[PDB]
Amino acid sequence: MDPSSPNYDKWEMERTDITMKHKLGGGQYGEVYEGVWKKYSLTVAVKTLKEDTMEVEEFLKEAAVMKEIKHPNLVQLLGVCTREPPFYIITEFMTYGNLLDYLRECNRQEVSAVVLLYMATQISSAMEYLEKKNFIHRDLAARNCLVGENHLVKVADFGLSRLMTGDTYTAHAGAKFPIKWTAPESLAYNKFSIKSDVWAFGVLLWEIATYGMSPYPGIDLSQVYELLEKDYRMERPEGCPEKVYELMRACWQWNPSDRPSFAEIHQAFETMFQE
Ligand SMILES: Cc1ccc(NC(=O)c2cccnc2)cc1Nc1nccc(-c2cccnc2)n1
Repeated sequence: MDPSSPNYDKWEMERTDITMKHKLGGGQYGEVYEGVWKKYSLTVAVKTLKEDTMEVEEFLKEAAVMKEIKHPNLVQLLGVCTREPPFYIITEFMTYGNLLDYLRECNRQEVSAVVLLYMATQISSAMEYLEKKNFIHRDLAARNCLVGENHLVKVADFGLSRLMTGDTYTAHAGAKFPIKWTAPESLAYNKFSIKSDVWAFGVLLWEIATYGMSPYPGIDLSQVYELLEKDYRMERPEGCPEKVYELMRACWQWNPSDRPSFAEIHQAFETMFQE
C-alpha cells in the first residue's frame, strides 16, 4: 500500500505477488502452503485463514506479535495479507523442516555432538532475546523449531495444539497442553512465565541429545506431575555431556526462581561451544 494513508503497513503485500502450491507435508501444519515470491523467486511459507472465522482476532494478534520480533534465530516474517478476505502470513521457508523430524532422520555422522551443541546454542540465543524483550513463548519444543542450511536453527510457533492427532497435547479445559514440556507451576496454577519457557528448553535439550526421542518415554501423562513432585527427572541421555545434562537439571528446578535465565544458559553454551 501507499505511505500516504492512515495505518500504512509496510508488512502488507499483494497476494498476486505470491504463487500458491500445496500444503507443507512435514508433520503437516494445517493451512500452511509452500509458495513462491515471484519478485525474488523465493520459496516461502504461507499460513492462511479464510473460513475459520473464530481465528480472525487471534490470527491477527499473531501477525502483530511477529512484527514486534526480529532475531537471526527466530523464523523471519516476510509479509502479511490482513486486508482483503483470504488472509496470509508469509514467512521464510526453511529448507530442512522442523527440528524434531530432522533429528530423527539425519545422518548422525554429520549431525555429530558438536552440531547438537551448535543447535542448542542457537535456540538459547533466540530465547535470550525473547527474555530480554519480556516475551513468553509458551510452546518451546523441537517440533516448533526449523532447520536451514548449515545446521541453522530457528525457533517458531506453529500453533500445533490444534494439530495434535496424538498424545503430544493432552486436553485441559478447551486448551490443549504439551504436558511433558510444561513446567509444574504451569500445570498447577496455570502460571506461564519466561521461567516456564526455561523448563521447556530443558526438555528441548533432552530431545536434541536423544536425536528426537519422546520425553518421559513409556510413562503415562497422568503420573508426570506426581513424579516431578517426588523429584523424578529424566536421566542423562546416552552420550550426553555432563555439563549439558547439569544444565538440563538446572532448567528443571521445581522452584522457577531457582531456574537459570536464558542469558546465563546462552553464556554457558557459548563457553562450552569452545572445543
Ligand atoms: C507461514 C507461517 C505463519 C506464521 C508463523 N508464525 C510463527 O512462527 C509465530 C512465531 C512467534 C509467535 N507467533 C507465531 C510461522 C509460519 N511459518 C511456518 N509455519 C509452518 C511451517 C513452516 C515451515 C515448514 C517447513 C519448512 N519451512 C517452513 N513455516
